[PDB]
Amino acid sequence: SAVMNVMVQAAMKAGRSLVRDYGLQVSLKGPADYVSQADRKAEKIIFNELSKARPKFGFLMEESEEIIGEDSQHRFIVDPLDGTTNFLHGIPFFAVSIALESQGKIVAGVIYNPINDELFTAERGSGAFFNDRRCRVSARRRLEDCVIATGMPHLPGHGTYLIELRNVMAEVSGIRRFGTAALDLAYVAAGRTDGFWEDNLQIWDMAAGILMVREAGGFVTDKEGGNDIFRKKNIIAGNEHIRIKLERALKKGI
Amino acid sequence: SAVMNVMVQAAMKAGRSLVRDYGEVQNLQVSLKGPADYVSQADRKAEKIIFNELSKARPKFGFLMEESEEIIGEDSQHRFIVDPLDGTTNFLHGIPFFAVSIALESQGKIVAGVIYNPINDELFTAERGSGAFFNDRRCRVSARRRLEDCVIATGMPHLPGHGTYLIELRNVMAEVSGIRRFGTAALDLAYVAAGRTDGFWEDNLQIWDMAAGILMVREAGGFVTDKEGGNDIFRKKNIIAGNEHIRIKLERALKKGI
Ligand SMILES: [Mg+2]
Ligand SMILES: [Mg+2]
Ligand SMILES: [Mg+2]
Repeated sequence: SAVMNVMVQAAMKAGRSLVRDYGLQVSLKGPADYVSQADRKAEKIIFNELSKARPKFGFLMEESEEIIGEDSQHRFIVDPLDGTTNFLHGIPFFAVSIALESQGKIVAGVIYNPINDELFTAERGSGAFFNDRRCRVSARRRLEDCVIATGMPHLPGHGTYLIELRNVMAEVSGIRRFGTAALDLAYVAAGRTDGFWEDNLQIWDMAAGILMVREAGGFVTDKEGGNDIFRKKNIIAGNEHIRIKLERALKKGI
Repeated sequence: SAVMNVMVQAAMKAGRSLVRDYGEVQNLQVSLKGPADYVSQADRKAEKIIFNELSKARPKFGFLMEESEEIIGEDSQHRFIVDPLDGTTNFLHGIPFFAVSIALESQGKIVAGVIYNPINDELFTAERGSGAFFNDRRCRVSARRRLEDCVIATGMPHLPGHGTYLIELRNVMAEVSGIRRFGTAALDLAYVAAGRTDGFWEDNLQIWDMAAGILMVREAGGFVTDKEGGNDIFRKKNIIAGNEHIRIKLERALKKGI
């Protein structure tokens, strides 16, 4: 669609800015929670580019106050830099994430890793794509064959998290913690990891990636197996078999 | 030096092979060496390329290579130590964090190291006494002095020692701005050497996983110990790496409650 094209172009322009900045006025928004000039410039670019094409739409953006659109039915949801801490450390693993929400549903999503030039896209009913080729969740059925990605609390819920990690670690070929959220969901949708779980995530961390995984033939629930992801701010994602096995592993001993 | 030049060229040629194979993973024969411990045709071809290049250059040197039997050199005092693919599980899953690692051991000491991530074209090199380099520019460990500012990389057991690991992780997780688990060993050490992470710890690593990386971190102004703070790394098969401040605070955090 035209709107997907506009989203893709905004993400890639912001991504090129991030790549220039990668090769900065940092501040703390909260404990271990960073924002830099790179995030701010990416978000300006995305706001300006999307505005030129769909001036009627609303904007929910990580780094600035929400903008209400003239068209009450549509808003872009923007993470201008998923993996800020990675970026600031020179860890070449981070992404731009843009979703479109129409009448309370996520209908388009773009996640772009500009370091590796990896473009993940999905529209409601279109399937997931990686660099213009269809992609799907992995077909693994046993946890012992799987690599599972995770997000960790650092510097609330550490004890519960460590129970979950214990249960999953005992059963899988690998755990990964890359430091992103959107890109981790894209990696599940593209079959690069077999599943993902995390808590304390914002709407912009997850919106594009939830759609991606679902369009890729996978399943996404909150940590309780329900569909209250944005309110609960937690997630389990994977193919039908792995998602349920993860949900079971996560609850053992809780 | 001549020998670093040869090592770099071997690593980069292997790296080119790996990038080629990375585009066609499903056509690679893959076997288990142990629970969750994979080797593929890509590892073996990388190793072939490295052996073919290095042995041409130094035919009397020994080779200690992950995927094949050790070759005792006719020169008893020198051997290459090779991990032809650091991050095999990542590689097989299409995850872009993996590296080739080559070190040179002379008279029991590691004297040169190359770690190359061919996806991102990241070349880390060091020779004993001469400092660490990242893509032809000097690099160095980070300047961070407090855990709360740090990102610490870790390696896990998966599919012995899980409980002890979870104590260590609990202790570090409570103190830092971030934990990372990338799925490599050599490349993690290179990231500490270049100041991209602030520290690293892991157990059950082999000589080829760490030889080049230990030199890298030391030449980058950092410090590397076993988990008890000594220098028995290859025997104990464990490691803590970081700048002087962070490595000691990690060692203390790892022992709390044990
Ligand atoms: Mg962000
Ligand atoms: Mg956030
Ligand atoms: Mg290997």
